[PDB]
Amino acid sequence: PHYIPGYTGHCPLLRFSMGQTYGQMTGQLPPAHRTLLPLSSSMVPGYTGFVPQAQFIFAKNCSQVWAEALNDPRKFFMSGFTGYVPRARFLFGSSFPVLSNQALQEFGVPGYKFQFGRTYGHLTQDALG
Amino acid sequence: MREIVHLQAGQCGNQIGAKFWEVISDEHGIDPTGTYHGDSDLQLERINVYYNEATGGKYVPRAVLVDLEPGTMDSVRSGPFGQIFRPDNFVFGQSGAGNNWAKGHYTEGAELVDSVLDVVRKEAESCDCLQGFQLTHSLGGGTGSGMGTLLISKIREEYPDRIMNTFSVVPSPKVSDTVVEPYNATLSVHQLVENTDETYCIDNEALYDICFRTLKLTTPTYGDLNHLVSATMSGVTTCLRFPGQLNADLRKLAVNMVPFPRLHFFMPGFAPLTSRGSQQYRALTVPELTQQMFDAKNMMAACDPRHGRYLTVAAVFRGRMSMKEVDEQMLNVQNKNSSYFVEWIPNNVKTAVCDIPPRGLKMSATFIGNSTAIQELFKRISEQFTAMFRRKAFLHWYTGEGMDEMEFTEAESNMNDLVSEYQQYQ
Amino acid sequence: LKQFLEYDRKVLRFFCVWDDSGSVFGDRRELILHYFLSDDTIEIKEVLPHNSGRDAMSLFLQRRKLPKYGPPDQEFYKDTDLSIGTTINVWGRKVLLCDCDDFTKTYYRTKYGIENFTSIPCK
Amino acid sequence: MRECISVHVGQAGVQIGNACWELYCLEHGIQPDGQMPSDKTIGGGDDSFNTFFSETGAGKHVPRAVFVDLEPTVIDEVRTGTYRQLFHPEQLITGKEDAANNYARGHYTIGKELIDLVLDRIRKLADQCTGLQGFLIFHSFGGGTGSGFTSLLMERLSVDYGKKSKLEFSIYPAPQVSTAVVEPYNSILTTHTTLEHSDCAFMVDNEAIYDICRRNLDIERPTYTNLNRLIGQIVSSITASLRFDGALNVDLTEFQTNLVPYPRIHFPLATYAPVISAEKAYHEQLSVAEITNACFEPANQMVKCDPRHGKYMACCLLYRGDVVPKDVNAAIATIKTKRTIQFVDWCPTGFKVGINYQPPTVVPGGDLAKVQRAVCMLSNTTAIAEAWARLDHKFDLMYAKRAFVHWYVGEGMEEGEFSEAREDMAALEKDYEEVGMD
Amino acid sequence: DCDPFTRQYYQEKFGI
Ligand SMILES: Nc1nc2c(ncn2[C@@H]2O[C@H](COP(=O)(O)OP(=O)(O)OP(=O)(O)O)[C@@H](O)[C@H]2O)c(=O)[nH]1
Ligand SMILES: Nc1nc2c(ncn2[C@@H]2O[C@H](COP(=O)(O)OP(=O)(O)O)[C@@H](O)[C@H]2O)c(=O)[nH]1
Ligand SMILES: [Mg+2]
Repeated sequence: PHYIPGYTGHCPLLRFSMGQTYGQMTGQLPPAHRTLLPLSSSMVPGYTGFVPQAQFIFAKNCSQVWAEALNDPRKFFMSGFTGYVPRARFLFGSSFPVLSNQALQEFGVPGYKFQFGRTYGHLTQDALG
Repeated sequence: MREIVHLQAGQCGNQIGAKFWEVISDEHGIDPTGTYHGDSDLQLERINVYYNEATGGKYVPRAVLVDLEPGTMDSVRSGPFGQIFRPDNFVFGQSGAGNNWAKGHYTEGAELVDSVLDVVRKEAESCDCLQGFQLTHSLGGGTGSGMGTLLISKIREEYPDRIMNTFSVVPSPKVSDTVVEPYNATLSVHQLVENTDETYCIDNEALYDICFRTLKLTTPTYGDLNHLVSATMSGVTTCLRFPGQLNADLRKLAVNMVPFPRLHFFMPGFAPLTSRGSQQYRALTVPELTQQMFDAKNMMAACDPRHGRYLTVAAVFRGRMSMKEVDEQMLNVQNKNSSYFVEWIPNNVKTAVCDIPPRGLKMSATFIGNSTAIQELFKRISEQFTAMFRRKAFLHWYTGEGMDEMEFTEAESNMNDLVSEYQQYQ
Repeated sequence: LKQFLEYDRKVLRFFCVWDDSGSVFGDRRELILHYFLSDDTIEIKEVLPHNSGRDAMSLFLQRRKLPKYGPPDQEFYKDTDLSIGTTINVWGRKVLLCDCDDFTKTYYRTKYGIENFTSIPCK
Repeated sequence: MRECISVHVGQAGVQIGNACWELYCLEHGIQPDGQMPSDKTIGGGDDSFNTFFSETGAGKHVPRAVFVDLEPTVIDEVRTGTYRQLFHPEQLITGKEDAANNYARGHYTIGKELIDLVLDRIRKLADQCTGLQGFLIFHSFGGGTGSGFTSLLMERLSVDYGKKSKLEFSIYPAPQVSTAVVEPYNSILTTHTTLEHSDCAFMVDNEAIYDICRRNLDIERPTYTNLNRLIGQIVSSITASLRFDGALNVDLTEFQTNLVPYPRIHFPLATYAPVISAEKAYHEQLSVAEITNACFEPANQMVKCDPRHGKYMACCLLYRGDVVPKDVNAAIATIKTKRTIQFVDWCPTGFKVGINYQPPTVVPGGDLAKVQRAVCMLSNTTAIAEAWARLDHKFDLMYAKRAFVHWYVGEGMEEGEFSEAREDMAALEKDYEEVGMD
Repeated sequence: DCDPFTRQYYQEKFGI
């Protein structure tokens, strides 16, 4: 249901569009839309009396005019990126793919005096716990 | 990755760029407390071009703000986007300029050049890859021509092979605030041609005419004048910040429109201008932008361009648009106005196209043009000079500051020499 | 003209406080706000301690009609928009109102009649 | 084994290539993420994926080309673009500043600060290639990193690999429409570092492709994406034999044995054939007759230069698709009657036909439809002279008033070079007028 | 054996 390429005239919002063919930029863009276009046996035609609504219409026979009247992966940035990444010149920890990765998520013996006679490793066990 | 430096001097230059620094702050989406709140992502890979990073996500304006009198800095820090400016970059004296070029250049100026070059080369050396030195100042003042002319002299002798463009504010013909405008203009124009090798100067009157006719505002203050002169200077560097299909960078926007080395006086302009009440009645279409780019009223014209002839023109565009139209239409502008574009140069207009539109619009452009008609912009200052020099009206103030009269005429002799090559190409 | 003559020298002195602890680096800031009733413009000054590390400048926000929410139906702040116990959004910065001048209290008694004025100072 | 290194260098080139590897991948069923479609199949043979790819151990095939542009803007749009996790992390050499459209910044200053790595990588790639059949270059002819870097390589390369074919894909300046103002300079200067270093010059315009996007494909107001994919397909059509099976198969070597006659005369204008939309397509009879009695028409040449005010010399008629060998003979027989496709007296033969058997591919979302045949009349005519005369005539009209020469002989060069170019060009012209002479 | 496309093609053409 597109417009044929030869069609001149007016189609809305054609002037602000570009880069597509005339059948695609028109097809992408009213209820009563018709532009695209998506008894007779009880009377003989020689009759000359009167029937209402029978003096008006063509496109069909007289014997038919009385018919019609009656009827987070992939966050890295690769090598040598000459763009700007926030927190790129500040922090560190791994490679430039991982540097650009981590910069995107952050955008949004005591008491030894009184130790006498028990083993030094056993002494540190008391100090640690 | 390729960074730019902007310089602020003068009362006029400080107010323009403070309005200019907010235009990109809401173009790149930087909040006016220092943090960043941008909508898209594309305005983050080039944020270092015009800004730089600091701890905590608190983004920093890369600018230097210098004036003799600290009155206007008390207003910049009090402004809407003045809490981002770095007070290390706030270098100031204690006395006023006095609206004269003597107490801005040689004697008062000489005891601030060390203080200012120390912080300019601070950021210039910490820069990864310097590109340019933009400067906004007023020619008809005591500081813009006073100290805005030392820095461009003391940068070029220290960076001799880098492009640097300036944004001057030439005094208007028939409306003025001071009575000393040609003294501060002629003595600058010799120095401005000698080392800037690029200018951008349109008077205050043309800004009034655009705000009266093109934009139709009854009471235009200095705000929309500064916004409009900021719009034409945010699109001059848009190819350094946004992608595209056929872009023009600054050094690329230099050899394309400087035909002779001292022939570098240009004429800005902003395309998508309309009235406040006529937004919805106007088709923002690129054949209609350039009809408006190539007039004298809606484009920033201190002097009428039909009085001369266009020598070389740029047209940097912004926004998603077709290339076939803008190629054929610059061809249509060329042949329809063949009497107003020069001969002996077959292609005259640069076609630069960006990919991302500005904020509030869907396409935009900035008119950048070398006109031979700019000769009349310097006739009136010369005609004002010889009407006041011949009586020696204010030569005693310059004599009192240890400054001689011998090179006081060397400035006028060279701008009379300067316009001579303009009139060679009638 | 009618608002310039009616409220020429009537300035609303509103003491304020601002905190920035969500940032890595910050201090509890105390602000002074003046509200001109002549043309409905909000001017904010800064008072500093005896050895504050900040440069002693005069003003924090200039003489302008202050926007309602964030950085900019162009609706602005008015006198009834702010009171004691509410937080104002001054250009993306959350500032709480703490104290007021006694003249502004007498102003508020005459128009609406707010009473008992429970000020909430910080330390 | 018939691998083919394609060096795309410049703003243009990078674009006419980000939209060339797309179809260079689509045809050989290559996923925009290395590992090829691994759930169905597309029929290509575990060999056709070698002319332009290199199987690793996990299927992560990688492009066999080199994209070099000083400014990072464009190659950054690839690093962060539809096509990534595939283009070699280093096959995309990123520079720093730009070129301003001044040859010098490509054949003197920065022009040299990168050729050390660029040339390096192209050789690092030659190693794997067990039959580099040639060097197809993809750059502009009217910029800085397009004439500069390319010129530098052009000669530099020859002095290292020599014996080879240097066919070039260039975006020559259009007659009236034009961007940069110093194009008639950055162009006359590169036709002096290529006429003795590069063979066939598959040259392409911009106004011509633009007029064809409206007069045939019906796309009023096309862009560069619209232009790149068409120029991009001409590339694929040329490099068809090296990958696709077929009857008469023409190779990159044969493309310069029946094409370029005399040594210097190597300026062929290309002509794709089934340039049609989808509405007027499945209606017309794309007949081997019409797809040929159209590639020889004036409005269908992609280089604004009336193919009638001149004299054809050699004409390859590469034929991808369901082209039975018979129709081709009669098609060319008709061409030889038409008293208008005038010919010289030295080439009684004239046409080299390569009826490969592989219908074109549709780049998802594009004007080109599912036609089942395509021709690429890459022909050397003597009217490509009216494409230089202009650029040349312009040079003088401008050089007279020594215009835009300061920032030229300044970053490094020698005023004289300008003059020498004009001389070499006058010769190219002099020879063309003496070549078509009875 | 077959790829995960011929098995799909066979259950909507030949009812496998
Ligand atoms: N077909 C086509 N041509 C293009 C494209 N981009 C640029 N061009 C052409 O290239 C010419 C300018 O040369 P470029 O390659 O863009 O510039 P460059 O070689 O990078 O040199 P610099 O601009 O100084 O960096 C223009 O006149 C365009 O006609 C494109 O995307 N497609
Ligand atoms: N367009 C525009 N011009 C201004 C602005 N501020 C000052 N000016 C101009 O600057 C001129 C005087 O300022 P000036 O003497 O240069 O300031 P100073 O150099 O610091 O002394 C006046 O004629 C104004 O027209 C502004 O915001 N916008
Ligand atoms: Mg480039």
